[PDB]
Amino acid sequence: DILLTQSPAILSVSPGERVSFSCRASQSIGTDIHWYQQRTNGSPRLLIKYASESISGIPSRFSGSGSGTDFTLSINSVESEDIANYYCQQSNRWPFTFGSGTKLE
Amino acid sequence: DILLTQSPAILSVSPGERVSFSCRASQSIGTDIHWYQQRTNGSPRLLIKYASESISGIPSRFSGSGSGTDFTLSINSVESEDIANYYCQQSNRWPFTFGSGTKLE
Amino acid sequence: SALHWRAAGAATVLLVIVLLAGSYLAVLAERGAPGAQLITYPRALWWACETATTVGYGDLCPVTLWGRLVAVVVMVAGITSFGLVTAALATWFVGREQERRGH
Amino acid sequence: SALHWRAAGAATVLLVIVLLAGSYLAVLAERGAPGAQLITYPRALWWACETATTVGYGDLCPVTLWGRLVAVVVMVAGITSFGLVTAALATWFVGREQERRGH
Amino acid sequence: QVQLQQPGAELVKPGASVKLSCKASGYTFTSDWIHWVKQRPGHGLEWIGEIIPSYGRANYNEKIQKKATLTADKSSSTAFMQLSSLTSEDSAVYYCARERGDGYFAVWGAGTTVTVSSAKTTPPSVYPLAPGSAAQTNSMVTLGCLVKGYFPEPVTVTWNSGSLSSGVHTFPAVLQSDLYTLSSSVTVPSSSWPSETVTCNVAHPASSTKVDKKIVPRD
Ligand SMILES: CCCCCCCCCO
Ligand SMILES: CCCCCCCCCO
Ligand SMILES: [K+]
Ligand SMILES: [K+]
Repeated sequence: DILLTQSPAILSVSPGERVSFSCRASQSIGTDIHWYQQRTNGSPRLLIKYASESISGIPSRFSGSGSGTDFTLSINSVESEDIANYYCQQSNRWPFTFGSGTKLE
Repeated sequence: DILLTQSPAILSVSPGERVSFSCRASQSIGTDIHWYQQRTNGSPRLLIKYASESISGIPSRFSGSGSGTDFTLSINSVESEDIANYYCQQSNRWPFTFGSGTKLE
Repeated sequence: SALHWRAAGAATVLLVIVLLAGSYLAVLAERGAPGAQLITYPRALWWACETATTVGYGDLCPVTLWGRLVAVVVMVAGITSFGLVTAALATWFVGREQERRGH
Repeated sequence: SALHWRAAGAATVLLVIVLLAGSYLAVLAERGAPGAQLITYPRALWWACETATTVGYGDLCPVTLWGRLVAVVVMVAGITSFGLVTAALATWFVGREQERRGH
Repeated sequence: QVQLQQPGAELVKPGASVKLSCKASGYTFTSDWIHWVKQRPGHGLEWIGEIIPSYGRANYNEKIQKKATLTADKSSSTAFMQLSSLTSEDSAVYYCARERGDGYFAVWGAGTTVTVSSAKTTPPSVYPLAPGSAAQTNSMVTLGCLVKGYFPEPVTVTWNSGSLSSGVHTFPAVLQSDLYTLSSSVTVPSSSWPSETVTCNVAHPASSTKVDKKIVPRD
């Protein structure tokens, strides 16, 4: 099973600053990674599919990059509504797995 | 994205001595590495293409070697005009990436 | 519309069906097996194309019995189709070479 | 200059065009996709040759939709060309076997 | 001939935009790719994006903030990079390079020094530097020029319009109250001045004002 490591677990950043989340796979998965967002007592929401492809509805503030084993979710100038839990999920090999998660404050 | 690490960042050597620069890729890229030179307030100049292939115009003092993840740019008997910044660049996977650079003194 | 052009045309249509159905059956068979990479439809369709055309880069490969069983069907249906066309092209050329003579 | 030798000759020329144009279209489609190795013309030309001949070592493989779409065209154009030659070789042999008889 | 040509400098205030140009000459094939490389002062090279003029398709670096737009013009053989909404972090030297589609960058451009500030463009004040009255001279004599009160960078200082290169130093500029300041020195043999004319040529592409200054001994 493919292991996804998200470090650090908690990411603290000043308002209006660019913040980058990290997701590392135990083996090369190409670009088959997907980013989700989960606020307090809410359901996960798809932010970025396939590493860099954007989703309609999601603000242009969010962006993604990376290939192989290292991937990055970036937020250009973070604001208050971006405070949530960010998970990454791979779809390269069965079964699908999730990351440990990263708390943004 | 392929990461290229050039260590050390600063390389100090006596005149007329053989000096070797290092460039390490995060994954195997065959021989798809390229070396450049940049003096003070100047534009980058191609020294070696494809790891070992030499360039017309470039002195025979310069040479290249390596395959896979480890590559080396060597200067047989370095002189004063070789004082510059040396960068390496891969063309194996998109996008093209550069090394951190190495200062020769 | 002779037989050889009818069979070759029907083979092309049938090949398309096998490619589509093969993509569906591959994902359905490969999921549940740890380490399988043939678990999404779009790339399974791409895998089917490089399988029917024999190729077979190696970027995608079935690891289950039914997944490999589906692959074999795709291979045969691919080879036969591309082979049925060649036989049709020969009959066309042979029949016209008689017209350049006395038949 | 019969039909079968004309089509086979035209297929060879067309195959060369597909190989060259395929190399150009592959690089153009593969660039922009992270992790793609088919991003330079010389090796893309080499990739086209092992694609049209079906094979497909696996050293180079498209990862984009249009890159894989181009590949499919190269495969078909390759199989058809090498298949159109065989059909031409058959018509040649058949027409000469009649000459070793009473036709 | 100079294959890739770029403007000397471009001064932009935060929030605005700028469109750099890269006029190409020499062999122009259909497989040519024009790349753009960003280099911040003291830092290394950074791949911004690429574009093929033949088809018009352009790719960009995705790891960084995308604020670049690559367009081409086959009629004049010039590539254009559109930067929008720039800050102080976007102030750097932007190189353009030509790739034959084989991976490496054969030739580079002179680079365009883009400066991001709210200050005003100011021409440089050039002053001679002749030795004093009681300054003894050996087998070599050292002269110089003084370039200050200009903005923004860079400035190109040449002695005798290129014919003098040996024994020439051009110190980096210092910044004091929105005005750059540097100096350049030349070291010619003692038995060659002021018999043979020694003049410095200072060019300031940001204001397009190139001026000369002959170094005469103190009267
Ligand atoms: C030749 C194809 C056989 C059909 C396999 C269907 C998928 C089986 C699910 O376990
Ligand atoms: C079958 C080949 C289709 C042509 C693809 C051109 C490249 C597309 C650029 O995104
Ligand atoms: K193969
Ligand atoms: K293979």
